Amino acid sequence: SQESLVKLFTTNELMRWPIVQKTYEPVLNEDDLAFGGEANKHHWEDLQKRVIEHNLRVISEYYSRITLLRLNELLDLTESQTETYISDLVNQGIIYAKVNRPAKIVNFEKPKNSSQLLNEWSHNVDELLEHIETIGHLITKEEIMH
Amino acid sequence: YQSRGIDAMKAVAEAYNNRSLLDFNTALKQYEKELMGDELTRSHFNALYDTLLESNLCKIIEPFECVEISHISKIIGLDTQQVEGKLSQMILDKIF
Amino acid sequence: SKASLTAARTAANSIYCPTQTVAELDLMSGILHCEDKDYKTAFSYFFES
Amino acid sequence: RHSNALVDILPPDSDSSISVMGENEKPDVTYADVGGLDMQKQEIREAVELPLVQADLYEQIGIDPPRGVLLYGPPGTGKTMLVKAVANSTKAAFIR
Amino acid sequence: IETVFVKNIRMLSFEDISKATHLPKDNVEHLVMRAISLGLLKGSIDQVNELVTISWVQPRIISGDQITKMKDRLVEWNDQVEKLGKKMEARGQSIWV
Amino acid sequence: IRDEIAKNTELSYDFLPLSNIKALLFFNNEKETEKFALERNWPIVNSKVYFNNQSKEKADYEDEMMHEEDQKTNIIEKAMDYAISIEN
Amino acid sequence: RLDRKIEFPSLRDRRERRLIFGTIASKMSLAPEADLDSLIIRNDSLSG
Amino acid sequence: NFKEAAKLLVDSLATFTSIELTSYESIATYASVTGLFTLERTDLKSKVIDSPELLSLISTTAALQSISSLTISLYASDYASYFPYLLETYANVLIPCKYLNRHADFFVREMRRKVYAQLLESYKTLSLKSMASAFGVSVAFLDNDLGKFIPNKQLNCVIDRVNGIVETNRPDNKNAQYHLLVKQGDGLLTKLQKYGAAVRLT
Amino acid sequence: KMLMNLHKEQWQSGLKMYDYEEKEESNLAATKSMVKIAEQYSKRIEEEKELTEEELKTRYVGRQDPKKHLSETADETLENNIVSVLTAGVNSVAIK
Ligand SMILES: Nc1ncnc2c1ncn2[C@@H]1O[C@H](COP(=O)(O)OP(=O)(O)O)[C@@H](O)[C@H]1O
Ligand SMILES: [Mg+2]
Repeated sequence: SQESLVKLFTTNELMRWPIVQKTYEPVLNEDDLAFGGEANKHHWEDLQKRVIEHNLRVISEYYSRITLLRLNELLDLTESQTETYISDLVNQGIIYAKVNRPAKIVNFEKPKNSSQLLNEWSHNVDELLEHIETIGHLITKEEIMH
Repeated sequence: YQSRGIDAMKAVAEAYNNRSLLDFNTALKQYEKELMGDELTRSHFNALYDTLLESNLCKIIEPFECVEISHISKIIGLDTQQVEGKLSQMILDKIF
Repeated sequence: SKASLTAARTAANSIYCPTQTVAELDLMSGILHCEDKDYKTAFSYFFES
Repeated sequence: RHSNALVDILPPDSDSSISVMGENEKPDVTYADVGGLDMQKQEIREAVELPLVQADLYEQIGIDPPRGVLLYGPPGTGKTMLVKAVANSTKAAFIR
Repeated sequence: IETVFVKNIRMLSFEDISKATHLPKDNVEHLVMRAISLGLLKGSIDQVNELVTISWVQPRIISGDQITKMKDRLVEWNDQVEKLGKKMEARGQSIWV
Repeated sequence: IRDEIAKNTELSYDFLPLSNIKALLFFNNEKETEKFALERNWPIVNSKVYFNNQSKEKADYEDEMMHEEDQKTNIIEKAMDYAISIEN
Repeated sequence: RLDRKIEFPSLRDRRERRLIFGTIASKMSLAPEADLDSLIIRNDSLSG
Repeated sequence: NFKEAAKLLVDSLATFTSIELTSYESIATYASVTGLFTLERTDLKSKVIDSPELLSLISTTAALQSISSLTISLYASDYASYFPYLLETYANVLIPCKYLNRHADFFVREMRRKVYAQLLESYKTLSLKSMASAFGVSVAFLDNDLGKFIPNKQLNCVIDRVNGIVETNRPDNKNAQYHLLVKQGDGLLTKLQKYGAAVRLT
Repeated sequence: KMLMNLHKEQWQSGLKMYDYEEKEESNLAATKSMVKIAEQYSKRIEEEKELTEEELKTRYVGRQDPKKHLSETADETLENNIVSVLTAGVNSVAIK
């Protein structure tokens, strides 16, 4: 019960809110004082916030630009709820996104600098070259011996 | 001592603490004459009003990029023309 | 306003001048510092007056 | 090392003593911890700090700029306190 | 992984994938996301521009024809090194003067 | 005059109805207007002209020649010629 | 030398006693049971 | 020149002698107009309007009142009363005054440009229609006034007539630094050419 | 030939354009530093018709001459920037 529950959020992966809501209601309401207390029944509402918050962090890595219309399916929340739950996350400083209020697009990516983007090209070119050097003596080795 | 401006002080103070321009806007209109009644009260309450609007405005627009000004006026609770004229004045200073 | 606020203290001998004039003199410091954006100094004068 | 000759200079470390206190061990007292004494504060601020901030201002007038500043009063008046504050906001060297 | 990689263009629209894996577009993105998690690819998903732009690949299966596609791919850029190697040599009259 | 307006009208339009090209370059048959179009290598497909198509092929003609490559002057060439004046 | 000569009060008006008692409130929020104003009266010679 | 005359005039408001010199009322009014010409709207309010030796006289003639009403309303971003106050300033400051009846045209050009400059850095793709109703002017005059300055590039802005949209394309970017740097480095080059060649012949 | 050696990293460092963060910094720093000594180059030559080479350097403080230093700075940043644009353009055109 514990095993399945935990691994979902440990690993970076998309797991929809309605699958958690349905499945894990009968499993976890049995144990008291986290989901089956009377003061902790209303911690099922706080299960909802965490799954979708997880969903948004995973999506942040994996997308870099997404429409808002797609994103409502990904979280299963409506348009109004999606925009609002992103905007608070910018205040707690977990993400940086730019949120377009007419229901347009939401971009979880960063303003960049000319320099930074070409640092990656600096690395791809070096590493590519590195490979050409290693390859060159491995070819000779297999040439003589085989 | 008791005046209508003693009533003003408590209304305004509570409004500024809330961050509510709605409570503020109402208070400024009903207690307009108490502000006319003294120069010092008058100068500082409008510098308090301008700054209250500014401060609350940055939060709405904090994600940035294509935010409706209909969305803005909702939160703010004031007419569109009032909000748009603030928006032009502040862009000019260049503070966003 | 400052130039002649200072001149007031110098031409008086403290606040040993009639208690009423001191009210009026404290009130006037009160306005001036409030405009300079010192509101601890403005509040303190205004209470005395 | 192998044969003495002069090749480089260093920052001064000797023949002038250490009696400084830095900005890395500066007092935690500031003008904000200063409660009372607000009339006299302005004159100290003008006497110490302003030549630093606006030297040009002195020149314009062509006034010989201020020099020593006696602070005085009976004890417990807060003199040491005031000058702790001067040391943070001067943004410059300090010798006590 | 096979369809984008086998091409010399490294960035590919979701549509071509959709008829290939006999799945609609909604599952395309989910397939792509699952790979990244599993540490089989690293890259991005864009449902704005509708692109998958991959940038790291885990080793492909060996087959003669995969070999052939690698060997042909080096040809393309072998030309550039060789032609440039003549231009730079000739040019410069103060190479050690 | 007819050959001169074709030159002007590459930059002006991206496509035109076959009745519009007809009015502009002055012709009394549509056999003349399309003959004139296919001289300027513009497909007459969809019943619209496509001026951009000739522009592509003029650019390729230029790239094959070695008169266009050094006019551009590449950045490897500019630096090396820059370097040898100094060391001269 | 010796240009600026700064005087301090040390008996203190009520105005200046209040300010240094006011340092307590700035420093940390205080109880409605507390009254600072009680302390300003009883003083007669009390510096900071 | 007006640029320098802003400095000069405000500093003669500090200390003035009226014996064998113009009225004070004149200096105060002149001082306001010069402020407009030299300064941007942001620094209008700090350096001319708040000067305390312009607010000791306040206003005491028609000419100071018309100019004072204009200056503030331009910073305040009420352009409703602005175009009406332009009419007043024409009437009372340009024509009676001898020195300003000589830049009676130059004033009109300047102050239309100046208004247009405040909106167009603070607005992008706005209607002509929206702008006319605000201004209190007709639409037809507005189309024509903006096109005076577009060809000289003091707006750097272009106007869709088709939908009434007024576009904004202002430089302020990397390209802007590039244009300034090249105008200087082109002038340096021309100088190096002529001077070098001269020294070489002799 | 043995004593000297030929390095295998001689060919790798030729074909690598260094990080661009360090390059914005390089150009920015260098061009700014030459303003401080450009100004002093004028003051040196206000007169030059005066006799004795040491003399020129003693009047206006031309010690470790601003002509020699400023030129040197111009030749040495210039050598690096030509080589850097060269390496960058080589890699992009070569590899793909
Ligand atoms: N204006 C003030 N605000 C707060 N505390 C003050 C003030 N003036 C003095 N004090 C207090 O008095 C203490 C002792 O004063 P100090 O500056 O050492 O005095 P003096 O040199 O006048 O004998 C300070 O550490 C501070 O706690
Ligand atoms: Mg002491």
